Amino acid sequence: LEEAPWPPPEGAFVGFVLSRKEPMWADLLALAAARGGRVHRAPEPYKALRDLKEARGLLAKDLSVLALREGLGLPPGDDPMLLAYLLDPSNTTPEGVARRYGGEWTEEAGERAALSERLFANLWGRLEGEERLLWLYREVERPLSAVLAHMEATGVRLDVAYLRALSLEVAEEIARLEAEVFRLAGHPFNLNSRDQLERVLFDELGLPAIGKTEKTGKRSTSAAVLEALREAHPIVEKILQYRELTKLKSTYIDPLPDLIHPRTGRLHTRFNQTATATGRLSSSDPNLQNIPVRTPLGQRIRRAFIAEEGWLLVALDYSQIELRVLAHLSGDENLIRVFQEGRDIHTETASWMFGVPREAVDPLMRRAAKTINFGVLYGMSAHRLSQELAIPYEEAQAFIERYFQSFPKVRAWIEKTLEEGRRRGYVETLFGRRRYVPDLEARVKSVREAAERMAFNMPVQGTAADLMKLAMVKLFPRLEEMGARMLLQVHDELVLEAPKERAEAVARLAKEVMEGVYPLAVPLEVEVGIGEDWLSAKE
DNA sequence: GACCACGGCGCC
DNA sequence: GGGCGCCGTGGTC
Repeated sequence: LEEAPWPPPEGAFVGFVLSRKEPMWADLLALAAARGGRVHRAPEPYKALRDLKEARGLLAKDLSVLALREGLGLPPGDDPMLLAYLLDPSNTTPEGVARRYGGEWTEEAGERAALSERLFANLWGRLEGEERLLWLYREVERPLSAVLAHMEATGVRLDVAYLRALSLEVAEEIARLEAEVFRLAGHPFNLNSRDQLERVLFDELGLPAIGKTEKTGKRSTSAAVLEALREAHPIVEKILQYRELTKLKSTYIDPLPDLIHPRTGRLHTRFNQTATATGRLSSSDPNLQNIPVRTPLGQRIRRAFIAEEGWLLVALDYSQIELRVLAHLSGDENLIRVFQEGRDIHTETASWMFGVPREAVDPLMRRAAKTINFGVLYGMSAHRLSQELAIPYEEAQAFIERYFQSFPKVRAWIEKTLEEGRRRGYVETLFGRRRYVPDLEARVKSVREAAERMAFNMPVQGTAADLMKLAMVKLFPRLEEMGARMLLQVHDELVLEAPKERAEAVARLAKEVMEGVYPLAVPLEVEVGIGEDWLSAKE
């Protein structure tokens, strides 16, 4: 390689060492590039960030973020990382990617550009005759890296003072319970140590140990275990709530506020692109993809996510996309009809496996269809259905059958793909995204059967993902062409920011933009909500 | 302080 | 139970 004066030729391979992961808090320690066999090093990374029109290299989307925060647009472009993730969703980091395709991931912003190139090469080449895959990299992955980039920069408005209020009130409720339980033990004891509670519940108290842990195999103090001891002791209930409050506070009410960027007053997440096996996205430090919403407590927490004054929040959730995906995927004319007839799956499905005159008088039978559907999706075993839903391992066996009688192609599709899996060694989505599953031909019924569940769910997840992924890529442009922003994405639902003025004129659009991203043998339904905060946006 | 395994749990 | 990522507890360097 030959050392060259900073000014790099048009379209080189970037390379940069941050002072940490989160581009939003990091400091560009070093900036560099690599074209041909010449290494260009910026004596000053910040300024140099000006001589580039795009980010072409690993974690491209990342340097695009910092650039974005410094006022510079600098969009994210080509990126090996993205290509490997498509060839092998197992490929999730630069370290391993290089350590797998020729190169040592180093700490030099220059050795990195020199790694990227040779990597993009080795990789782009490897893409010989991979139409589908390549369609995803060009039509979805590369473009999306940008949408995310803006997503990260934009950040999210969070009502800190509020969350602070919660923290102190909660802190109290927690304490009242800590006292109650501590008494119920005739002596206090750290309540966060599952170990101490084991010795307290099972040993000290004569409570029946229902199960053990996987790794070490101790007596599990799990929620299921305890719920299963609801009746037994009263201390169980109270301990359950304490676990609730503690989770919510510790993981949300407390850590959130401090993560507010001082230069924005907004929460800046990290939406990782190549980190999932199904092609799903995932968010890091902080993860705003698990913001509570079920308990009263978690709902109040959701409130704390408001929008820039004079604006509003737009929440759009794809109505059960995985089932519909399956529908299109499977072919069960009987299932698809249910979705097309604009009928309530859990209601009609229920009205089928029971041969019940119409959809009448089945209050508990609808609680059923849900699990069967959300069961078949990842193959829930009849036993787990008995435990879960109240039924015997004689009815759980029949339900699975009565259900398939109605939806044959599902079963078929399951076995089809499964088979195909072992022959090929991987499974894919509607667009061609594949996930290798080696243990399909494993002798251990235990491991194999698991391999199957993993192996067969991937398509109805990866696909559903690609769907949204596409949508997100389609939408954003018209977004900016409207002055609105894309805040968060949660696998099958989105959250946007529009000004009170156009706010409602945006929903209508985003909806129809998603609903038809890639029409299927069924219609993609989408619910929408608008409000000053996440909870009220009717998410 | 930086960082690991593990049980436990929040969202999809 | 399919897919993620954060959190104390306990314990290492």
